[PDB]
Amino acid sequence: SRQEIRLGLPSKGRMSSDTLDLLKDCQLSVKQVNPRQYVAQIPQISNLEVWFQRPKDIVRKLLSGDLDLGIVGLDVLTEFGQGNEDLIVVHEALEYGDCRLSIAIPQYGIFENVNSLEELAKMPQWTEDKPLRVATGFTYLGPKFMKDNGIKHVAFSTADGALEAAPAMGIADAILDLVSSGTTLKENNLKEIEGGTVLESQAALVASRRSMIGRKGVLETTHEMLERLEAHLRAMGQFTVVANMRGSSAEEVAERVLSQPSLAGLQGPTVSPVFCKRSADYYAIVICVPKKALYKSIQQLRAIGGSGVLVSPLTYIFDEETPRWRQLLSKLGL
Amino acid sequence: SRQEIRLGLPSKGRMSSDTLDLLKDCQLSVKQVNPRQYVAQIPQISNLEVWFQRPKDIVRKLLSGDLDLGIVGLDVLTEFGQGNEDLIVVHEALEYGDCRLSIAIPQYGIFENVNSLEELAKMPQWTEDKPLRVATGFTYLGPKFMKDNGIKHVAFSTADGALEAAPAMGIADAILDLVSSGTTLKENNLKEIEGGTVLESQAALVASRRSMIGRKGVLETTHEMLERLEAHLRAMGQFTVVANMRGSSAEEVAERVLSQPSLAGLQGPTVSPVFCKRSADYYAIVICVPKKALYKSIQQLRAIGGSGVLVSPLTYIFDEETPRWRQLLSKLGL
Amino acid sequence: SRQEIRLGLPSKGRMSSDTLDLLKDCQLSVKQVNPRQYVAQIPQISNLEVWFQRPKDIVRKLLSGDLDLGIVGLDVLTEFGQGNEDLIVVHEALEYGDCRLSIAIPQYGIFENVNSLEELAKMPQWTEDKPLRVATGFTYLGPKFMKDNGIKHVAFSTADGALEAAPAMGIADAILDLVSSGTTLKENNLKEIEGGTVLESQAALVASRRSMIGRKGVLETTHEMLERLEAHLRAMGQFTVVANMRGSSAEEVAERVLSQPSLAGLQGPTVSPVFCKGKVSADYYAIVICVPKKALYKSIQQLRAIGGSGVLVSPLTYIFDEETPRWRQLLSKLGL
Amino acid sequence: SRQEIRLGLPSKGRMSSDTLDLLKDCQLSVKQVNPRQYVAQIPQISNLEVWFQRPKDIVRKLLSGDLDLGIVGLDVLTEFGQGNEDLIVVHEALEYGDCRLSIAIPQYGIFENVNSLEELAKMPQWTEDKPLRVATGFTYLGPKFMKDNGIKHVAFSTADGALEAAPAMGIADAILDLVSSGTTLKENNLKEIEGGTVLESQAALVASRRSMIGRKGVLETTHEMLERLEAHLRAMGQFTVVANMRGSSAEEVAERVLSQPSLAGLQGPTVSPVFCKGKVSADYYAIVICVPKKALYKSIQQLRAIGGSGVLVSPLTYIFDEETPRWRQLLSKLGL
Amino acid sequence: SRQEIRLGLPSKGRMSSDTLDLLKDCQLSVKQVNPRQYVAQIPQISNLEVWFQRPKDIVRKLLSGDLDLGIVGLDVLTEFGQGNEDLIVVHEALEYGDCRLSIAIPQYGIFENVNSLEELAKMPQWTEDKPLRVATGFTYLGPKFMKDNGIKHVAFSTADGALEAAPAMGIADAILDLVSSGTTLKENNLKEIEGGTVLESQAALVASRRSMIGRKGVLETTHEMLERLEAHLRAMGQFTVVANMRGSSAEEVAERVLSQPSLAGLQGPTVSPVFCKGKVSADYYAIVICVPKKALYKSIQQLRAIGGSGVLVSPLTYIFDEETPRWRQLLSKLGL
Amino acid sequence: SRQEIRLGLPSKGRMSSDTLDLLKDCQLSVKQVNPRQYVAQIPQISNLEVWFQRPKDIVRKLLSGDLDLGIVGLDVLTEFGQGNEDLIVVHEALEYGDCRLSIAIPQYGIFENVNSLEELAKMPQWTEDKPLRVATGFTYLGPKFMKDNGIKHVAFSTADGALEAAPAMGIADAILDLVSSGTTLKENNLKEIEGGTVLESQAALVASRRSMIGRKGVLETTHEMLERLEAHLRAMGQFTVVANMRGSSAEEVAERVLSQPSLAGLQGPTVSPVFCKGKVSADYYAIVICVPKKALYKSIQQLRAIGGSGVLVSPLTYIFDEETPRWRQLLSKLGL
Ligand SMILES: [Cl-]
Ligand SMILES: [Cl-]
Ligand SMILES: [Cl-]
Ligand SMILES: [Cl-]
Ligand SMILES: [Cl-]
Ligand SMILES: [Cl-]
Repeated sequence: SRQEIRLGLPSKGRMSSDTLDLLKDCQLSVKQVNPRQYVAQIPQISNLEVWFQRPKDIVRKLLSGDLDLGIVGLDVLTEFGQGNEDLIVVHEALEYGDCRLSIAIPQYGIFENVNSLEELAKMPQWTEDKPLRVATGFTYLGPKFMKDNGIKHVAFSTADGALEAAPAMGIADAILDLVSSGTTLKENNLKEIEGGTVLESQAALVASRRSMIGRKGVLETTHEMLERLEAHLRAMGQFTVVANMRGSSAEEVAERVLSQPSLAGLQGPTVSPVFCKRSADYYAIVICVPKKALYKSIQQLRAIGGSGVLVSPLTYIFDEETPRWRQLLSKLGL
Repeated sequence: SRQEIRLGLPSKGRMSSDTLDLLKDCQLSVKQVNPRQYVAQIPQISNLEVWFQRPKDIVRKLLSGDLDLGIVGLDVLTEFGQGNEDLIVVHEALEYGDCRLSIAIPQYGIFENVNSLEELAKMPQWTEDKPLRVATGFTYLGPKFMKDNGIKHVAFSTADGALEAAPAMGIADAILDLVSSGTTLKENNLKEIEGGTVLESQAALVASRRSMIGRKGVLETTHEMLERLEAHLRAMGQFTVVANMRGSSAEEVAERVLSQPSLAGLQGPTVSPVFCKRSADYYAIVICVPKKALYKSIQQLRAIGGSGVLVSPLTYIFDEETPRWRQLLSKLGL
Repeated sequence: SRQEIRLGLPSKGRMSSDTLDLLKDCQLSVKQVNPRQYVAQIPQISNLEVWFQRPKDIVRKLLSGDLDLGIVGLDVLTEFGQGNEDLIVVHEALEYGDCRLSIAIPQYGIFENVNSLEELAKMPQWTEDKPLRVATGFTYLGPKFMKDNGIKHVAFSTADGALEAAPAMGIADAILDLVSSGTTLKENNLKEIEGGTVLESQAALVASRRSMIGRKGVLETTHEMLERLEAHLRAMGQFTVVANMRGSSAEEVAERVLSQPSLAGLQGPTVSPVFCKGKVSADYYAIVICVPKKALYKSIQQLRAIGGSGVLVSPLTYIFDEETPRWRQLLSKLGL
Repeated sequence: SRQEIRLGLPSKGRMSSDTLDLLKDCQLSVKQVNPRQYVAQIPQISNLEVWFQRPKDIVRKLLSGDLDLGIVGLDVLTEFGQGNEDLIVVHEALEYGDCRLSIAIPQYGIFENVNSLEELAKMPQWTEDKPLRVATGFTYLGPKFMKDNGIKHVAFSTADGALEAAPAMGIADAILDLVSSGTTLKENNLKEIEGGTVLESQAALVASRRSMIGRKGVLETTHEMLERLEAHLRAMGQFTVVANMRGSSAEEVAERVLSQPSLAGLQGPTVSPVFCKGKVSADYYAIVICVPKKALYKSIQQLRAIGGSGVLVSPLTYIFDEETPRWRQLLSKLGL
Repeated sequence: SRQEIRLGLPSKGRMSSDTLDLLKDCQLSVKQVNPRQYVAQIPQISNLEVWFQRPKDIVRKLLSGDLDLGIVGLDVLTEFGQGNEDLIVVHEALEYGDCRLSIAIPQYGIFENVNSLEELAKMPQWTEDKPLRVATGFTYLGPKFMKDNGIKHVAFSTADGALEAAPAMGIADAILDLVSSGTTLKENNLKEIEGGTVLESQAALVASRRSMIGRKGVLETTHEMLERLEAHLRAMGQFTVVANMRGSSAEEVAERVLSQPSLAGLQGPTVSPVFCKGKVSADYYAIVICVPKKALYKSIQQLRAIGGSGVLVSPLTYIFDEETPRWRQLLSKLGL
Repeated sequence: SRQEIRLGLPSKGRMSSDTLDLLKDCQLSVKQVNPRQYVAQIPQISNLEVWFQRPKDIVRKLLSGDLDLGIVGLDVLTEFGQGNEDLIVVHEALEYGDCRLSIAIPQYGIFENVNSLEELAKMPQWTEDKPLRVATGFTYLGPKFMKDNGIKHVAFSTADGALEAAPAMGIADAILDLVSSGTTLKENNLKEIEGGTVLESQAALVASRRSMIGRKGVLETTHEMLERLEAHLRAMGQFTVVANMRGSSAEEVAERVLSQPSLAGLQGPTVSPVFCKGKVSADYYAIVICVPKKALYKSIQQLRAIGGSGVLVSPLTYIFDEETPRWRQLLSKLGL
C-alpha cells in the first residue's frame, strides 16, 4: 500500500531538540536535505522517512494511519488517544519531557486543611447544583480520572493555556494541569494534594498496532529502534568497574565476589591477574555496576579484600533480548 | 458577580509584547504587583483589571462574560467569535499582528497554471465522491469561505501547526493558513492565488456589548482607551512642519498655502513673522503634514516661495470626536 | 599634585549603565579610548575626567580627596560617609537606583501578631543577656537607627550578601537590608514592618566641599551638571500641547485658559491665529502650553470644556528654569 | 541594456546595518521580498533597485558601470577608485564607519624617539639594498602616499588581515592600516606618529558621472537622496529653543537677539507674546530659534544675558535648506 | 634569523574555532597569555610558536618561509599555492571545513536542459566575440580548470563575495564558488551540474619542504602532530565491544569469531572466561573486538548468530597504529 | 542546637557554577526544591544541607560554628581565617578558581629597572616620613607579607575593586591583588616581580575541626566527599592504555613492561592473549596499564621500543585508591 515507514517527531520546542539529541546518541541521526521543510530521513535505517509534527498531530496521524511510529509525551498520548487499542507504547521512558498531570487547588481559605483528594471529595460544598468547578486542557482525562475515583459532582471548563488564572479569576475552584519543576503554582497561591496526580508523563516511542502487525519492515525497524534506544539508556545508568582483589587463584576471587548478593549483577565477572616484579599480587575483576550504587559497591568489595578501583564509562549495553520486546509482542497479540 | 472592569491581553509571544509596548506608548502601561501572576492593573484607569490570557480564551471569556474588553487579532476574533454580535470591534487596526489568512496550493503538478480561486474551482478532478481536501487550523472559517465563493466539493482536515507539510505528505491538496512575510511557502513549493485571501488580520480592540450596556465604567474606559490609542496611532503618521515663506504679510502667505488643495490639511495654518535687520523677511507657517507625503509637501511649499523647513515629531494628536467612537455608538443602536 | 576635575561613576551593574544612560541624555556622554581601563572623559566639559569605581570607593575617595564629584546611592553615602560634613548632596533624586533600607522579620514564627517596629520593641524575649540578633551589611547604620529609636537590646551580626537566609539558618532573628523589587523576602518568608524603613535611597550627585571651594572649576562644572540633569528630569515629566480654541480675538481666548486654575502652571500660554478658507479668514486660535504628563487627558478634557478642538502633543527635551532652588541651596550649604 | 536605477549598498558587517538604519531614518527604507537574495528596493523612490555588495565590489561595479550610485567608505573608494574621474563623492560624511588609514611603528625598538613621519624617513637604516618594509592591505595607497611625501626606499609586502602581527613576526618594520578606537595597536606594542595618517574615512554617497549625465532619473534621485540624508544629518546636530524675554514689544526683543552675533543663526527668530495674569497683560514674549546641539548651554547663557527667563528645548526630525551647499558643489563637479 | 618552529592556524570564523577544538582533542591545546595578540603556543610540543593568520596569509607565509606548518583548506591551498612543490600536504582530511568548489548556473533561463558541464560546453552561444562570462573568487583555478576540460571560450571576472548575485545582476552567465549545505544557491535560482565540481576541500595539515629538510625540530614536530591527529581521528570511527559467547573453551570461541571474515578488523580478539553462580563456574566467554561505529549493529547481529549474548560498547580516545601510511607517504615525498 | 550537617558553597559567579559542576561530576549533585532560597540538599549524602553563601561568609560561619564544611578559595581562607587552627584544609586543589595574590608595579617610570621584591625594598625613595603606598583588598595579608619579608615602611590603602586604576590615579605606588589571566595589568601598564607572589590559590575543601570531632556525621561525610572528589580529579589526569606486545608467553611480556621504571606506575599491568590466524592461534599479548595524560605519547614511544605496536587509549571517569594520602594527612592533622 505505502512503501516508506513514517516516524513522526515533535517539530517545535525543547521536546523537538531533546528528541533529535537522543536519536543522534543512538546512531539514528536525522538528516534533512531541505532544513525548513518538514520531511527528513534517518539514513541508518533506509526506508524510514521522518515527518516533523506537533505532538497531538502525531497522535492524530497515527490514528488516521498516515504515520507508523512516533515520539510524544504520555500526556498527549493518553489525552488524544483516549485508550485506542491501536496505539501501543514501545518504550515508555526516554528520560526527557518529564512532567506530571496533577490537580492544584488554592492554599488560601476554604482549602487550608485540605491536602488530599479524599479530603477534597469529603467537603459539603459540592452537590450536582453547585459542583466542584475545575479548569483544564485535559478535557478527556479529567472526567475519566474523577469518575474512576468515585467523585460525581464536578464540572470542567476548558482553557487553552494559563490555567493558574482561573481560581484568582473566579471562573473555577481547582485546576488540572501539567507540572514539572513546581515553580508556577506556589507563586499563584496554589498547592498539590495527595492522590492529585493523574499521571506522570515523559517522552515515549509509540506505534500503530495495525502498521506493525501488517508490515514486516515496520516490525523490524521498531525492534531496531527499541534495541538502540534501550542500549543507550541502560548504559547511561551503568559504569564498568575494574577492582583489584587479593587471592591465591583467579577462581578463589571470583567466588567471593559471586557470593555477595548485594554486589552488582551484570552478565558476570571476568578476572585476569595483576603482575608485579619479584609476580601476581592482585587479581583484576571486571564487573559492571549501576551508577546509583557505585560507592556502596566500592565499599562492599573493599571488605572482601579489594584495593584500587577503576571506573570507566559505557556507551551502549545491548542485552540479547529485552523484556520490552517480549512485552511488545504481548501488547500486539489482540 | 464581579465589581471590576476587565481587559484581556495576549499572554504569549510577540503579540503579547507588542500589545504591552503599544499600551505603554499611550499612557496605559500595565503594572504587576506580582510578576509571576496573571493579574495586573493599568494605573491610569482605576478599577481596570488586566488578565493575561491566550487570544482564543480572550474571545471565549468575552462571550462567557468573564472579560469586558480585549485586545486580540481579527483572525482569532472572527474564527472563535463566529460572527456573534455581542462582540464589537472598537478599533480594528492597532498596526501590529499583521498577517492574512489565505489559501495556498502547490505550484508543480496539476496546479502549474492555476493562479486563481475560480481557476482551481473550475478544475474537473474534484467531485462529491473524492473532493478537494484542504488542511486548516481554521475549522469554522474555511467551510464558510468556500460556501460564500461557491465551492461545494471540499473537505477539511484539521491540524495544529506545520500545515505546509500536508501537500508534500499527501494528506491534503491545499491549505488555508496565516501568512505574513511570505517566505515559508516558497520553501515548501506552495503559492497563494488570486482571490485566495479569506481575511487580512491585525491586532484589534474589542468589547462585549452586554458589558458596555450593563456594566458601569466599561463604556467610559473604552472611550478613554480608544482616544488614547488613536491619538498615538495618528501622531505616528504625522509631522509638524515649520516652513519659511516669502511675502509682505501674514495673511498674504496664509492665503497662498490655503489655496493649495494638494497641500496637507490639519485643522489649519499658523503664521508668525521671521525677523532680521539691515525686520520681517519671511513668514513662518506651521502646518501638520503626513509622513507619507513629506518631501512632496516640501516641494509644493518651495513652489509657493518657501525656503527653510523644519520637521519635528508629534507624540499625540487628539481630534475632537473620532469617527471610530461615532461608529461604536452607531453599532450599539445609537 | 592633581590638575583635573574628577567624577566618580559606578563601575558595576544596572547602577553603572543607568548612570551612563542618564549622562548621555543630558549631553554629558562618557567617551573611553581604552574600554577596559577605569579612566574616561566627558568631552562637553573640558578638564573633566571620569573614574569608574565601586559606589563604596567613590565615597571613600571623595572623603580622601581623590575625587571631586560622584554619583552614588544615598544608601552608600550615608553608610560610608557617616554624616561627614565634607560630603554634600547636590541632587538627591536622579530617579533611578530606587530602593530602601528596611527591617524584615519572619511571618511564620512568634511574629504573626507583629507588624510595627515598636510592636517589635515591645516583645518580652530580649534583654542584655540574650538580645535581638540582627544580620546586616549596614553595620554603621543599624546601631544608629535603633539607638535613635530607643531599643538598647540588639546584637548585630555582619554578612556580605545572601542575608535573606540568616533567619532560616538560625544565625539571627531579623535582617536589615535593601528592598526594591519586593519579591525576594516573601519568597524567604519574611515581611516588612511599619516604621521599619531606615531610609529611601536613589542615585544622587554628591560633591566634596573641599573640592568645590578649593579646586578651581569644580563649582562651575557642578553647576553645569546640576542644571543639565534637572532640565532633563523636569522635561521627562512634561509635553508641549497646542490646543485649538474658539474665539473672536487672541486675548479673549487667553483669559478662559488663564481663569482655569486646574490648567497647568507653565510660564504662560501663547495664542496665535489659525487661518481658514468661499473666501474667509481666522476661525480658531492656537494656544501653546506646557502640561504635566500625569494629567494630560484631564487637561485635554478641561480645554474641550472651554471650546477646545484639536490638541497636538509634542515632546520636550530640556526645560531650563531661570534658577533652580537646588543651586541656591548648595551655595547656602557652602556658605556662598 | 539595463533599465533600473541601481544603488550599491554594503552587504556585510556593522557598515551594512548602519547604512540601512540611516536610510530608514531618512524615509528611504530598504524592502526585500526575498531576504536571502542580494536584490532589494527602496519604495520611496520609484525605479530604484538596491544591490547588496561588498564595498570594493561596489566601487568596481560603479566603474564597470553595473551600478549608478553607492555607499562606501572613503578608504575603499580611494584605494580601488584610484582617482578615477567617473566617481564623484556626493556626500563625503554620513557620520558612520569612522576610521583613519595611518602608519603604525613599534614603540619598543629603534623607534623610541621617533614620533613623526619625517623623523622615521630621515633614519639612516633604509637604503636601496635593504629598504623600509611595510605590511599593508592598501597596495595602491601606500606607494602613492610615500612617493607623494618623498620616501624612495620602501618595500610593500601585502597582507589581507591581522597586520598588527607583522612587526612582532619580523616580516615587516611598519604597517599601514585602519584605526578608529586606538585600542588594538597599544596591545601589539605599536604607535601612530605625527604626519603619519594617510586619510580619514567615513561612509560616503558616491555616484557614477556617466550615470548622472547618461541615465534617466539618476541625477534626479541623487538629488532626492542627498536632500533627505542631509536633512536628517543636519537635524541631528540641532535643537529648537524657545525662551521667555521681558519686553515692551516683539520687535524690541528681536533686535536684542539679532544683534548678538555669537548667538545661533537659524534663518531667523520668531517672537510671539506670552499672556499672563493682576490682569491679562502679556508681560514677556517667547523667542524661538534653532541652535546647534554642542552649543546649547552657551546659547542659554547668551540668552539669560539678554534677560531670558525659562528655556524649553525640543527636537528636530529634519531640516531642509532651500539649496544644500553639497548640491551646488555637485553641480560644480559636473562642469556646471 | 629565527629559532622557533611556526604553525599558522586560521584566525577568524568557524574554521578558527574548529581548528582550535581539534588541537585540544589531541592534547595539542593552544595557550595564549595575550588573547589580543596573534602569537600563541602549544605547550605539549616545546619550541612551537602558533601564529593566527587568515588562511591565504598562511599559504603565502609558508611560501615566503615565515611559517613552517599550517592548517588551511585545500581550496585556499591550491588557489594560492598553485602546485608549488615547497608546499606538502601532511594530512589531507581533518574532517572539518568541508566544502566543494563547483560551477553553478541558472535554473530558469536557457539553462533548464543542461545538467552537465559538457552539456553547457555543447551550447553554441559562446564564441571568441562574446564568451562564457563566469564570476569567481578563484581567479587562478578557474582558467586552469576550464583549460583542462577543453573550453577556451571563457572570460573570468573577479568578485570577492556575494557571487550568487552576478547572474541576476547580468554581469555573468555562471559562477564558480564554494558550496557545503546546498541551500543558498536554490534561493538564488541556481543549480550545480554533473562534473562541475572543481575540487572537494577540507581542513588539511600542510608543511614547507624547506622547513622540514632544513630546520631543526620541524620534521620531529610534524611527526608528532600527524600521529596525535590521526590517532584521535581513527578512534572517532571506532568502538570497543565486549561480547559474551557460549563456549566450552576460550580457544574454541576465538576460532568461531575469526572464521567470520565480515566481522571486524581489530588486530585481534582477547577472550577471557566469565564466571557464574550450587558450585558452578565459567559458562560464558568474553571476547573484546574493536568494530567501526558504522558497522556496530550489523556486528552485534553477526555475533548473536555465533551464540553471542550481552554486548558492552565503550569509547576510544586514541588509536595509535604502529606506522601511519601517511607518515611513510610524507618521507616518500622528501625523496626519502 | 542544630540537627543537620552544613556545607557552605559559593553563591555568585564562575566560582559558584564551577563548584556545582564539580559536585555534579562526583555524584554529589546539589538539588534545590526552592531555587529562590539559599538552602539546598545533596541527596547522595543523607542529612547534608547546602547553604549558598559568599566565600567570605563561608569562612566567617565556619569560625562561628554555623557551617561544618565549605568550598572556598585559599585566597579567602587565609585572609579571613588568618591561620585559625579550627579551619582545616581537607583538599587544597580542586583544579578551579586558579589565581595568585601578587604585587604589581608600574613598568614605565622609576620602576623600569626593578624586577624583584628586594630591588623594590632597596629603593631609596621609601621612609617612615613618606612610605611605599600599596593599594589592596587584602588588609590582613599585605602587612603580614611585608613584615615576613622585612619591608620596613609601607602604608596600605584599601579598595574593594578596580585596584589596577590606583597607580594611574596617583593614590598608590604599587598594588597587591589577585591575578589569573594576567591580561588586566599589561593593559594598565603594571608588571609582577620576582618574589611578588604572596600565595597561589584555588578552590579547596575546608572543614571545621570542632565539627569533625564534636558533630558526628561530619567526619563520615568528609571521608565520602574527599574520596569521590579525588577519585574524579585523579581520573581526569589518566587514560587506560591497551598496547599489545609480541611475545612467546604471558609473564614474558609482563616482565619487559615492569622492568621499565620510567613507564607508568599504577597498581600494575594485566595481560591476556590476542588470538589470530590453515590453523594458527595466539600471536601477540595485550598489556593494559593506566598512563597519566601528560605522559601519554612518551609512554607510547616507550612501549614501541619493547616491540609494542597498536595502542588503544580510553577514558577513565573515577580512580578510587584504597586509602588516599590526603585522608591520611587529614587524620594526622586531627592528632591521630
Ligand atoms: Cl511548574
Ligand atoms: Cl509566512
Ligand atoms: Cl527585593
Ligand atoms: Cl583600532
Ligand atoms: Cl550552500
Ligand atoms: Cl588578570
